[PDB]
Amino acid sequence: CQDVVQDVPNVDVQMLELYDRMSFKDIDGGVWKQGWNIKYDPLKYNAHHKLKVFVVPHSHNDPGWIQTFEEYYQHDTKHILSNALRHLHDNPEMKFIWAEISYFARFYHDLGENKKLQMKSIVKNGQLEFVTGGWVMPDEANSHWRNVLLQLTEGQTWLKQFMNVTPTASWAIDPFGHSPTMPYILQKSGFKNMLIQRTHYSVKKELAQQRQLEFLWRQIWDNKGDTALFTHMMPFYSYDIPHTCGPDPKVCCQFDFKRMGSFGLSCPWKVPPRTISDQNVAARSDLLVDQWKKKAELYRTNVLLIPLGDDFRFKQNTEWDVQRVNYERLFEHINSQAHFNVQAQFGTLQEYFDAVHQAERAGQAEFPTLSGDFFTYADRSDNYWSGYYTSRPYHKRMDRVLMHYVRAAEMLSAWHSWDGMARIEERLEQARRELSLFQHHDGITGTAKTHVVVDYEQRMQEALKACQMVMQQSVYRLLTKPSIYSPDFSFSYFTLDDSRWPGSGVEDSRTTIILGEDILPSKHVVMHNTLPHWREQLVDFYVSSPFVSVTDLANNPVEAQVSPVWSWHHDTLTKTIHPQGSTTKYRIIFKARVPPMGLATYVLTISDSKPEHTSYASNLLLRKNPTSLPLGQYPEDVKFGDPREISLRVGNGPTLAFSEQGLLKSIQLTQDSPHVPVHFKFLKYGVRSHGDRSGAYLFLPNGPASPVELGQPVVLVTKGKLESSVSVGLPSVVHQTIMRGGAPEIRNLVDIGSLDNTEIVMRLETHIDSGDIFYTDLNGLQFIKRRRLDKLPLQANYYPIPSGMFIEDANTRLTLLTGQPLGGSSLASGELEIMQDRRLASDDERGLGQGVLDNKPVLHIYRLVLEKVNNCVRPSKLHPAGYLTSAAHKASQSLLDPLDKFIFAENEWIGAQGQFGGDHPSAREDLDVSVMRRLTKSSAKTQRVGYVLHRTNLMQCGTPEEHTQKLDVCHLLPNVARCERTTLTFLQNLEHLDGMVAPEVCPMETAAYVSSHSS
Ligand SMILES: CN1C(=O)[C@H](O)[C@H](O)[C@H]1CN[C@@H](CO)c1ccccc1
Ligand SMILES: *[C@@H]1O[C@H](CO)[C@@H](O)[C@H](O)[C@H]1NC(C)=O
Ligand SMILES: [Zn+2]
Repeated sequence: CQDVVQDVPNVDVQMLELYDRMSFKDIDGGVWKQGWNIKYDPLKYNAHHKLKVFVVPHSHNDPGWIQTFEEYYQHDTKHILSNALRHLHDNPEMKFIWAEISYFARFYHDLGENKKLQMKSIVKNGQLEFVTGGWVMPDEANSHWRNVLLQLTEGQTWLKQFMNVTPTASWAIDPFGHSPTMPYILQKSGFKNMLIQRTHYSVKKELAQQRQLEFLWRQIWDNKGDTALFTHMMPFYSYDIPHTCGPDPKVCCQFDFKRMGSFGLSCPWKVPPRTISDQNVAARSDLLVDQWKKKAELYRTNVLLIPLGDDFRFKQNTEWDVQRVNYERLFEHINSQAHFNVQAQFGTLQEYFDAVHQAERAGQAEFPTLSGDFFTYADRSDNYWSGYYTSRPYHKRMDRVLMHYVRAAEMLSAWHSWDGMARIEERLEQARRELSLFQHHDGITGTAKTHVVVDYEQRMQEALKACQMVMQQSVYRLLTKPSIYSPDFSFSYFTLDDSRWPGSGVEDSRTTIILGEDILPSKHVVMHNTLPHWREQLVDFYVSSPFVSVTDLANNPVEAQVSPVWSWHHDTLTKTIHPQGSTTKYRIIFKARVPPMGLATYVLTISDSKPEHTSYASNLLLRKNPTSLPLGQYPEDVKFGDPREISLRVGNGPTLAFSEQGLLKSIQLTQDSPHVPVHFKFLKYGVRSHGDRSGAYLFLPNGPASPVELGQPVVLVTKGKLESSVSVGLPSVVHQTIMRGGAPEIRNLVDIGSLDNTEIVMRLETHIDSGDIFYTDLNGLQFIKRRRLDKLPLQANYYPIPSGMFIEDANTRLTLLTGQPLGGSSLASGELEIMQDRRLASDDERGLGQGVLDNKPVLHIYRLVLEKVNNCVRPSKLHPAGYLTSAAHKASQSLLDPLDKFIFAENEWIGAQGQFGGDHPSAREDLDVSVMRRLTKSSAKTQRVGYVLHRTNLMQCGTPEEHTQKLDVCHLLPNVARCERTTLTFLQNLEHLDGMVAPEVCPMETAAYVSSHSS
């Protein structure tokens, strides 16, 4: 195993180092506005060294943006694909690349057999080539790596089955900035090349000057370079035709033959395209070849990529003709005029890469090595695209919830083979596809129109319901005596209970367990643990009486706590935000202990009075002018008092102090230790009143944030033996700090209401001497060092926070883990901040054509981990990575993959069993079974089950935590007959494994295995 901590990789370009050195000056470079006037030696090219030019027709098809997926499919994409089929069939030298398999699958399944066969033939023959082959072309900022893999696998599995192809070149022309998580997954999915486009205009200029636009992109910790993937960065402002032929868009636009008038298009540079004729072809070729030769100067080989396309291009028959015929006339002239020393043709992306590497092998170029990322993107001036790290935060959080329900549903149902009548494969396919669709760079990014956002939400809601149906059928099967098991596949044996989604105060949707002497004495509940290690975790249920006690299925008493059910209401009468307590339902909380990848059953039982093993929380309402708060049968009266500082400690964990406004002020780790200043504060950013306006994409604040005026907010303190909390009703935010004996959990119920042109930020203020350094994660996969740069505007120092961020000095670290991707930064030493929501009246001129005024209440969740790190083995000051501790990693897992909770629906569960998976290996804490997926239907003689295994890297801080069992996924199911290592998409076998044993993976590695079973 490579050491990912102690060896700083030696690379030609390291992006944090490059950032430190660059000036980022935005000067007018001429026709290439963000570059310089390119010059070339006309004599570079000659009879023995020609420029080989590949013109690659393409059509960027967004799976939802201004229209829904289906509206675009009906109005544009079905015609593009239909006419591609006809035009490529009829013109054998014409070529076309296709990226978005969600659309291609929608189209293909509507084709007659005659046309399916024509389509297979133009793919087989190389005229139509798929690039990447994902369901979509995903966002790279907000997306979790698990879901990037999911959507890649969904599209590539479809391509292998129906088109018999697996792309090895990736095409990512539109995500707003780019992440090294992409080459990481792609290189472990068989890819050999990838292309990116949207990177900061200063980076394009800098890399172009050094001919470093093509590079071997390796991970920031990778000393050897085995993760490296060849990458092509496009050099110019856009992937459209004006910005892809060469440096001067006034010239390139004359070669977009759709822009002549009848198509309702024109050239902003005021010179139209002209049809190519025998009389003008020489002149036109001399303009175009000059553009090509200038572009060629920015790259190292004599092979040149010229994309030819734009959004939803190549629709009309007349458009296919006008592009193809004019380019054929140019190629014929250019290729026949020796003085140009060019050979130009239509080509595919793979053709371009193959020729580049032929040039490399011929010794004509060596490519530089690069590590780091390409955030935060700016396309011009100070227009940094950090706004979309937060836009539509409700769906950003929904993404993480569905991420987990997909994994759990696929896992739970993988243990058995299911009859076709069970509709298990059917429901899982719908769930995977709706989640995969939302990875699109207008989905999770929150940059689609209101009605399109609604479509994605409805689609995800259907996916959640599909997951629940699969999960609960699976649980009933796994925990019922087999000779009693009698499934109705439409029936709800269990309902899922989820405490954090949509969340209290977002949707009243949790069911109460209704118990009573005259109705039902007891109720079975079941917890599922998707992680491959034993887990204890507090779980809570709503119940109809405070007098409930908990047992396991051996009837052992389990300690429980009952609290009230509290909801916060904006009282239009008193103009206050204050809590109301239920008089009919209560919360019961207890510790569930669940096997690795397993299930555990508990029983809740009512009695007429306080049970022995159930305690009751006290509740203290702090506000001047209190009124009574009756709580039904709840046995402890609520106490009242004026606002005041408070301190709490659960178990033997940290002691937290709060301000009289209910916000954290300090954490004391142990009985002896200092009360370390850790202050939560809410602030607001506004919008500029002159110049460019913030919108869905751009963050353009009118200065540093200003404190939210809090007034005298109402504070609720609930204190229990198992769980305590402080909750406060702030303007736009009900802010809750929850304590269960370790790192606190923070929940924010965020309702920005009608505050237009406002972004609400949550900031932490500490005395950690972090300087200008902070750490943020990429796609939930790795933590990258950031350096705050005062030479850049505030918005440029915002980065994606897809799952976590931290600051540290020599002794102390604070980590904030998230349950949803949001934007954030560290704008001064000792600070962390993370945006909660943003409501923007204006459009930001990127094509969306609206502000963001469709906000809705969202429950954001966090864990907050303050730790001593002076004893940890940390990377050197020059290493570009950072690593979590054990506690912070577990805290992240608690947010993203909690225990699932199931309530038995019927009155009696005959044949119920107490546990499943007690004999599953409890793997080392840095290892996860990220994916468990049965890959065969029940008719297959040889069953196959796929696993994706991910090992993270946790700091060594002198806490052994030792003795664990080896996890061999190939023996999780009986009668194993074969075990293979595969690509992460399961589509290619890489290694046949001795003794049918899957080896565990190295830190920061991810592997896939498929076990085969003869049963
Ligand atoms: C920023 N964008 C998005 O959010 C979409 O994904 C779209 O493809 C892309 C914009 N494409 C450009 C054209 O190349 C465009 C710009 C304005 C209006 C229409 C399209
Ligand atoms: C699938 O593709 C491979 C590529 O080499 C080929 O050998 C095989 O015959 C193809 N299967 C078909 C044509 O169905
Ligand atoms: Zn796009």
